Amino acid sequence: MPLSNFEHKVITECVTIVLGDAIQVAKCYGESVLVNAANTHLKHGGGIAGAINAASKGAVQKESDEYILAKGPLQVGDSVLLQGHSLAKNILHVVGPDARAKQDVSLLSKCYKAMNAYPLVVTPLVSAGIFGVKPAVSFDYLIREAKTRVLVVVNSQDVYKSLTI
Ligand SMILES: Nc1ncnc2c1ncn2[C@@H]1O[C@H](COP(=O)(O)OP(=O)(O)OC[C@H]2O[C@@H](O)[C@H](O)[C@@H]2O)[C@@H](O)[C@H]1O
Repeated sequence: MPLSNFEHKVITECVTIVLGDAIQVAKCYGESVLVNAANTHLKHGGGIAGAINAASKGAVQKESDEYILAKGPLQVGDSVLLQGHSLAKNILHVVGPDARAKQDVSLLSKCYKAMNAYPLVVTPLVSAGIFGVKPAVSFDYLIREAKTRVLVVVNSQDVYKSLTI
């Protein structure tokens, strides 16, 4: 019943697409890992990264800064599991390829594979906004790689229906 107050559709045995705010979906599941669509330096912009940071009152950005000081920047396709900040059990910061920077879009395979370590994942379509990848392409990589329970959350009905037609 958590998904009763969201428009949703089962796509595969692993993957369900959901209309809404990924942050609000993750909050319905205590055991969820929320995916952040990040960049290599975890400097969070106006996309879901900014929404996540704002919800955490800046704690996520500060935590990110400390991680990057200690370990250096992530490579495209990499991820790091950090604190949930009461948004989820944990937040998995994933670095999708940036198509505007002519990066290799197939690195989305590595992004989504990283999610399989967790029993329940709530994720946006990585790279499908500021990083300029078509939502259908990001979606196709997700369903190729998914081997755990994934709620893929899109905040646009246009996007939702384009992927459920
Ligand atoms: N709360 C949300 N819930 C669900 N989907 C969302 C949400 N917020 C944004 N989206 C949608 O998730 C998709 C991924 O959006 P982005 O946040 O723009 O992610 P990405 O394309 O990977 O760009 C990453 C870059 O944006 C910066 O915010 C981030 O710091 C990084 O530099 C897009 O379709 C976006 O519209």
